[PDB]
Amino acid sequence: KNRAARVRVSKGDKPVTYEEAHAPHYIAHRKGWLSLHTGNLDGEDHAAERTVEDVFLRKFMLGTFPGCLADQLVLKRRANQLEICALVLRQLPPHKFYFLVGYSETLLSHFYKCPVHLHLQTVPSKVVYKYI
Amino acid sequence: LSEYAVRMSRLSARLFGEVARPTDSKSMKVVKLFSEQPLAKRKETYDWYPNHNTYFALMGTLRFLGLYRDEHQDFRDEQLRLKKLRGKGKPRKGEGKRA
Amino acid sequence: SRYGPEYKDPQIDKEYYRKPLAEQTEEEKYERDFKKTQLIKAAPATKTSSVFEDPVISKFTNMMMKGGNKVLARSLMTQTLEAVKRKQFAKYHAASAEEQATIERNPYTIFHQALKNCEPVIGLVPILKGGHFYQVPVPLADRRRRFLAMKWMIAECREKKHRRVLMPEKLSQELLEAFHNQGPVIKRKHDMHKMAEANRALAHYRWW
Amino acid sequence: ALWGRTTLKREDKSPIAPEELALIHNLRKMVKNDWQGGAIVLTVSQTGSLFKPRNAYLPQELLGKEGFDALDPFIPILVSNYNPKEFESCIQYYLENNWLQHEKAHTEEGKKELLFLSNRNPGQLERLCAYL
Amino acid sequence: WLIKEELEEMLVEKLSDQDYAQFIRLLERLSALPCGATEEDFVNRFRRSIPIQSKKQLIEPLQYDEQGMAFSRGEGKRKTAKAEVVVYGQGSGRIDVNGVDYLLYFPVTQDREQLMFPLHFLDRLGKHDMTCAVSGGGRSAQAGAVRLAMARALCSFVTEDEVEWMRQAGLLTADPRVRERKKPGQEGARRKFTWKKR
Amino acid sequence: YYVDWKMLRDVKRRKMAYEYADERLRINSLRKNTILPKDLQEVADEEIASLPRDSCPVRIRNRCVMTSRPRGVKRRWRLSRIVFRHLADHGQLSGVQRAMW
RNA sequence: GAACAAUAGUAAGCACAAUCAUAGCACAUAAAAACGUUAGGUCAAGGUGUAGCUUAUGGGUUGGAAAGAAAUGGGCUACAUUUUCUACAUAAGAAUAUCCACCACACGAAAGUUUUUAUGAAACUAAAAACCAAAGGAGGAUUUAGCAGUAAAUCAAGAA
Ligand SMILES: [Mg+2]
Ligand SMILES: [Mg+2]
Ligand SMILES: [Mg+2]
Ligand SMILES: [Mg+2]
Ligand SMILES: [Mg+2]
Ligand SMILES: [Mg+2]
Ligand SMILES: [Mg+2]
Ligand SMILES: [Mg+2]
Ligand SMILES: [Mg+2]
Ligand SMILES: [Mg+2]
Ligand SMILES: [Mg+2]
Ligand SMILES: [Mg+2]
Ligand SMILES: [Mg+2]
Ligand SMILES: [Mg+2]
Ligand SMILES: [Mg+2]
Ligand SMILES: [Mg+2]
Repeated sequence: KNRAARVRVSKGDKPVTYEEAHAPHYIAHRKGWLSLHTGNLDGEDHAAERTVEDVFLRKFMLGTFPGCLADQLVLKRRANQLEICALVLRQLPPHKFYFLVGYSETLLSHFYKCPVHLHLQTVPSKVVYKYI
Repeated sequence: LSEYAVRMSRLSARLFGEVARPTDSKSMKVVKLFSEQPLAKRKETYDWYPNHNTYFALMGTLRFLGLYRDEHQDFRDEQLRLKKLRGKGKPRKGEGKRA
Repeated sequence: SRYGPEYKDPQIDKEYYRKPLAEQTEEEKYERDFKKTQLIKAAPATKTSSVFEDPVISKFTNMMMKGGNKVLARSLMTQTLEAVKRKQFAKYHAASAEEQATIERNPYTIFHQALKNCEPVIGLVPILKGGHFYQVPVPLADRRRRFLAMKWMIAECREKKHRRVLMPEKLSQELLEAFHNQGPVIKRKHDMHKMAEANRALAHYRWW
Repeated sequence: ALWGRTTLKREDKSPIAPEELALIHNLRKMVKNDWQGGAIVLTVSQTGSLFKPRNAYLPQELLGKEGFDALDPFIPILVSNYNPKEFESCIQYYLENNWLQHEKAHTEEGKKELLFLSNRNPGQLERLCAYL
Repeated sequence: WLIKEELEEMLVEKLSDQDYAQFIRLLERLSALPCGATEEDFVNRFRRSIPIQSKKQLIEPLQYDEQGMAFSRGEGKRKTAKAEVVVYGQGSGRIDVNGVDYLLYFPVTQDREQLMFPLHFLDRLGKHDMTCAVSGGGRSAQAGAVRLAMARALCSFVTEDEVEWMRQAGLLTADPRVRERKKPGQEGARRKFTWKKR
Repeated sequence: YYVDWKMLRDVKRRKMAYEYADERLRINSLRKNTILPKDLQEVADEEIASLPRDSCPVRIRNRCVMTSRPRGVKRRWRLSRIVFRHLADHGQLSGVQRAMW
């Protein structure tokens, strides 16, 4: 049985995001790519760099906004700037959200030496595609 | 092959800036060596790794400044606390064997 | 099976399509063929509308072919037909008017007749009964028999020739010897027939 | 074969010129047109050649620079395929010897087919009528 | 008749196979009697019409070019080989493939016979003059390609009935058979690595 | 921390090998040449075999960058086969997808 | 816990199915394939529970890791004539274990010996020459694969 990136069937109560309900063989068919950048195209360079950068961003964001991250991150890279886009549960007061927006954007901008944008979309509770 | 052809060729090399005088197959390697970027100098090589020290250090500090939250390190901690409580800890250096 | 079961085999015969007006049931039949909006498999490269191609010669060609070489096997067949031809033209001019009326010079008819003579009547299948394997006389289908003939020809004229000797030579020899019934191939056919008489009692074990 | 390249080799494995051959060196002198009372009728070939491509039938290609330059003004006679009459005559000659043993070779059909498959080339036609 | 799916959509209700069967059988009983007007109208909700069934080909309009009369075009594709064939009705029999004679380009008898097939089939064997461009594949694949293309080109010159004949000889259909992809963990796209029982 | 001591070793190796690249090149120029006399080349030989042993490039290993796996690496992402699959199967590798054909 | 001329079963969900891919259909192939089964495989991908080491079961440097009594699996090349060599696309020329008195000698050398070359700080590694030309003459019991562009044979490219 393939197990990769799967959410197994429970007794039938389990809430499952649109993302988690689709096994890897559905990529580019039904669900799309959680990142976008030029690097993996035919004649292009520095794929490796962008991969590591990506991994660090998911980890970092997950730790910077504890408990409030709804679904996995979306990373768009365009002409030297990265727009991070996130689905966020409403947990914190908007004070904490703006504090973390600014803190993050500046921090990562100085880390990766490129302009970083952060776009928060706010959601009452984890959007539910299936079971439940 | 003629003398005319060889004079022409010599002129072609001298002009386009390739090797003028006749060389061995074995010696041309020298030119190759300076034409290129030596392997250990390519960014794909010396820059291969991310600096793991900077990532680990920076995110550690940012944890202590209470910005970043590391659940892995937290897990490690709580496990360890419960382990020293149960009585099996890490021996202070030098103590364990002989005692 | 890049063709669905929907696809019918093509009919290559030109004579069939050229002269329709005299047959009612067949007019109705190929009417139902095309008008059924019936799909047709694309006519294979081997088969042609050629007035010159004998499906038996082509089968034999194929059974001779090792690896992917049609070119080489079609060569050997062509050369063999030419060799039988010239062997009989040799036997014709050194003969007298009577034997010039008797002797066959068509290599095609010689091929066919030599196969008809070499095809077995009856055959043997092993049957397990009471923990023993008995060899039992079995009637054979037509196709099985033709196959046995061709395969026996080729097996012999591959196996038993001296390494100096070329294939079209040995094959033309055995074709002509099987034409007259004295070939080793025919001896094989008889060995089968005799093994089938020796066991005739066991013909009861066959349940079909 | 006189001015071409040679396959034969010394024990040194080093190839030898056609000049190096006594037979060729002397057979070259016979073509030089220095003499009276004689005529030299030559044929430039493919089928037996060396180092020439299979599709080259033309005199200067087969003879090369050495060949054509040392061959002097000569008469370039072209040999082509059977025309309709030549062809029909050859077929009739085969039928007279009853060398076409195929039942349907006496039809007009058989002639159209042999004409097409052989392109009424003599050697090709012989090959096609040999196994027929 | 409607499919079960359609009926199921018309009642806004799930159905069973035996259900659908029952109903259809009943409509059959109905139509097998004298049909009233309201009855005909009734059973005709449950009709659908299957769309056009004709397999007749689409004849290429014949073409007249630069004072030259009657040339037709066709394009075959077989197995990595593409072939474009232009045929002239006004010419004598010969065939030029990639600028050379067809006896030179197709040394093998079998391929020449393949090229011969459609002409010999229509008895056009002396009457037409063709130029070809064939690329890719091997020799036999190219012969096949030109075969198909030639066949498709000669449909302009012939009668509508002989077109049906060529189709029924399998002259006009592309050959779908193509190389299968090798599969990982096997050897040959079918051939398996040797299997050891013990 | 690099994930493993081995990785550490490798980092050092790449540093040293970067540092001495110029010396190594300049000397192996002499060494690889037929034109110069053999007497220069034997001295140059001892010269380059004098250099620290961890400065020579053949001693480098391309290792998985996250997981430190020594082989089963795909050069383009500098990733172990396992980690590569783990990222691609969550769709975090842009333009990578399972292959059907 | 079914019987359709129907007798107690409705059921959402997941699988199958359908769709998607292989650049048009179709077919094929690919992909997919739940719940579980084998305490199946992997603490040496990484991470980890429990238990262990801590001037060592940790971290470095230098050099070594041999080898073939024997048994065996999977491959490669063969044992030749549907062959071998050369030219060359598929019509050629020659060779052809036997000739004969005498050697010499066919197919097979991928193996070894010598000399070179590539890569490398390091040649033991790979490649090309020349020499050498052995076993092998189509294989016991028993066994593997393949349903069509498949098997078979031939060619090429890539990953590291
Ligand atoms: Mg195969
Ligand atoms: Mg570790
Ligand atoms: Mg290495
Ligand atoms: Mg249910
Ligand atoms: Mg599709
Ligand atoms: Mg399907
Ligand atoms: Mg599968
Ligand atoms: Mg499915
Ligand atoms: Mg176990
Ligand atoms: Mg184990
Ligand atoms: Mg561990
Ligand atoms: Mg072994
Ligand atoms: Mg294996
Ligand atoms: Mg030999
Ligand atoms: Mg060989
Ligand atoms: Mg060296």
